[PDB]
Amino acid sequence: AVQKVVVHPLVLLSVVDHFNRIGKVGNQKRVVGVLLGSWQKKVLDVSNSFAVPFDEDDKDDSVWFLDHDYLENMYGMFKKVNARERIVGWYHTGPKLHKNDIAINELMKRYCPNSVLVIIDVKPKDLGLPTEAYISVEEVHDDGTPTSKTFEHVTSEIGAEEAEEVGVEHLLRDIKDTTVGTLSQRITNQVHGLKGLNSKLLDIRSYLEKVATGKLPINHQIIYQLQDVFNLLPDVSLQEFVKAFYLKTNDQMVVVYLASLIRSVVALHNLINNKIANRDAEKKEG
Amino acid sequence: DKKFHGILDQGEGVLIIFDEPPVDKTYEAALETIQNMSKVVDSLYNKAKKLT
Amino acid sequence: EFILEQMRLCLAVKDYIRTQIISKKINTKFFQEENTEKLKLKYYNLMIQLDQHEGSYLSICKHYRAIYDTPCIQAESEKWQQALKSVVLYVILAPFDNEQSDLVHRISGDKKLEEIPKYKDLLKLFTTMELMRWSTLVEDYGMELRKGSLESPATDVFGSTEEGEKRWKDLKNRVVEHNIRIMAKYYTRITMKRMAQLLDLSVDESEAFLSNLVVNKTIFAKVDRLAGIINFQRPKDPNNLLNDWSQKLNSLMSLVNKTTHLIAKEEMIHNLQ
Amino acid sequence: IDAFRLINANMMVLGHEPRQTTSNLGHLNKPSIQALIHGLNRHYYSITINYRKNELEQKMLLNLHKKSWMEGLTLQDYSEHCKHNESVVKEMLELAKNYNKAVEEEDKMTPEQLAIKNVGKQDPKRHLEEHVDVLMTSNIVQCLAAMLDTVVFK
Amino acid sequence: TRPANHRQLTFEEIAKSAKITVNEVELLVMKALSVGLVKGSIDEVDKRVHMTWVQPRVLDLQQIKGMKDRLEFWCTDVKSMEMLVEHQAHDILT
Repeated sequence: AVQKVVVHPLVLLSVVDHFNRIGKVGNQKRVVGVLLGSWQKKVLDVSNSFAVPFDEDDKDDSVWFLDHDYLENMYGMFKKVNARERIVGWYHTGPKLHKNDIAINELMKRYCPNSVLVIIDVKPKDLGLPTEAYISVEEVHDDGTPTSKTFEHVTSEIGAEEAEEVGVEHLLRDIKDTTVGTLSQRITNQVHGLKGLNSKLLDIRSYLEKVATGKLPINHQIIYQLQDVFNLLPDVSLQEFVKAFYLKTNDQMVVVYLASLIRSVVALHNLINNKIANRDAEKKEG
Repeated sequence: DKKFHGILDQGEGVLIIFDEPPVDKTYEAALETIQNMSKVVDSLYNKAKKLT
Repeated sequence: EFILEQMRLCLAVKDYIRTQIISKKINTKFFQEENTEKLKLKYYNLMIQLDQHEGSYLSICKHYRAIYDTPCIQAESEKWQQALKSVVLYVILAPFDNEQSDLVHRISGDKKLEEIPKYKDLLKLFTTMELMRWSTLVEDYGMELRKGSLESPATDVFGSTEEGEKRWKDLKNRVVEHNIRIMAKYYTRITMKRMAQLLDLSVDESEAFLSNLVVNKTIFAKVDRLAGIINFQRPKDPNNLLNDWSQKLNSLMSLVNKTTHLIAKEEMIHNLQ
Repeated sequence: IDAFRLINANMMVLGHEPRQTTSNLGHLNKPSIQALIHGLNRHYYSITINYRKNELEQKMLLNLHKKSWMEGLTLQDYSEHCKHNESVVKEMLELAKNYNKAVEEEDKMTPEQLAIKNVGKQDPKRHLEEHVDVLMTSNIVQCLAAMLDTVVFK
Repeated sequence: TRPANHRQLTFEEIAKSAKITVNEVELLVMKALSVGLVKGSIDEVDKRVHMTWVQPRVLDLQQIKGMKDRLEFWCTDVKSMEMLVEHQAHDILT
């Protein structure tokens, strides 16, 4: 039902400053808050948020609290200052998918029908995007029971806005890998994307940690997809995969030869334009 | 007369019929650029060779 | 009511060229059936004679469903049994179309059409896999179009021998044709004897069948008449090899994208706390 | 973000010059003429600012703004890459005929006249080296990205 | 069972392992394509079929060793080809 989400740097910092102002608790606190925004054309948007006060003790870790007075009054104020802005879901600070986030969403599903969660990062390091959003889905199957409200990660990206790009790009002033020739492709995906495939390669290796030592569920629903991977290994370099490849490379390097052919003539014409600027200046000035 | 193309065998009358335009648009359009640029370099004598 | 009369007089002269005009006066004049249970139906009973004759086996679609529409007929069930006969003898007769391929789902999903046990199987024939030629078909259904209380539009099949000839033929496309469809779907390359054995007729008649459809270019095929090695859907494809290869790349990276976030929660429902 | 604050009109009536500059930090930015039309220095005063940055936010905006996911590991419309490559070269021919047109008025009237004069009609030079770069970066990226997958994928 | 080397079988082999005659195996495999457990193509004259996609099945703790081994050198393929990119493409962007 939900295609993808749109996340802003304003809400992205707006989790972090609240994490700092609760940062004196030290021991353990997840930053749960109410996620605000819209969605149009089945495209989820997130523009604003705040953070509900929340405490949780480790023993009997099913005792959570949301001050709904703090929900209703501050959301009433935000509706009042912006009737266009509304609720869109919730979020938590999300290191590693805490357990109460199976029924936080059930606790506040009466506000948003697709009451979405967002997992963020407070210790920023990866080789990808540390922004996450699941969705609540329940599907009774033939290998479990009824209540099967598991979470499914809808794809996510950081969306931009003409309002925020000006101030954000002012807030960099530091380093910016522009001048897109070939280098931007070569580095954002030919260097970086292969290491993107490194981690997705490594994740099923981390699952493969169940041969005789790991947890109890063996296969059932993990091996049809991997069976479709090794089924979906591509064609080897023998049949006709060579011939059309040499065909179209044999067509592409023609155009490359044309452009490289003309470029030197351009610089040659400019050198003529410089020697006319030399020879009729040395005698004229002296 | 090239309205139809194929072959005609003489021993028993076989017509192998085949058709594909392989590539026509590319190499000639990249080709006549070259003979433009050759004329350009010929013009570069008359601002370069005689001049300096 | 007056202006719908004289089209029977034009059909007494067999004037299609006027009958469609004066009926084209009244095809927009609908929404008077709500007090006439039969007079709207009398408009339709002259619309067969415009359409049953020449080739209009798809113009009788909305005719036959339109005379299924009328809520008086439902309480004269045996005269309505031949409305169940009418609602099947033209969806099939109609040549292949997307309108046919969802029209089978329009007539399908009916609780009361399957009261005829034959014709649920008759619609089951054209949706599914290969159809029993014709001679093994007429052994199973050529006689049920004579016996029973439903027999009267099947006598509109049988009795008038030229309409008979058109429907023995008005099936001749369909099945002789159906096989050709899934032959083109599944058969990369076949000989000019196995297909003709699957058609139970001559190789010459088989070539006449494979001629008028590829000059219709509704089935693309490149036949042979020295080794008989005929085939289906054979271009050279300098593009779609590596193109569909790249499609397998995209589906591959999406596929490894699928399992990756699925594993982590499965670790979290065993090794969280 | 020129933030201000009032200065005393009482002290303006006194004619006493306020704010007692003890540091070379105030008169660094130069005021706008529109603020000089307004109050500016008769009713208030200017304030210099800066921006409080850390490490923690700078990385988590830098790595989180425009990251292409797996895009360069695609093939970019494998029928139409070469077709678009034709679709530039075809008019690049006649633009090269303009490059066989514009050279031939050199050794002529004072090329600043060739600067004032080319303001109505396009030059083949800049327009040409545009398309050379476009075809270049269009082709080389699809060329290499076509070839990593042959090794990485079997 | 058949590897991705070929995974192409013949009607003689179908008539051997299913002991059903030559003029029924085509109806059998067209029925299999109509159900859609398998996805492939049918050649008649060479009596072979290019079966491509199979219905996925289940397996024990032994086949994950083979999928482990096929994962294993597929890791260092990505390592090996990516090291050319890091080494050769180093001077473009530090």
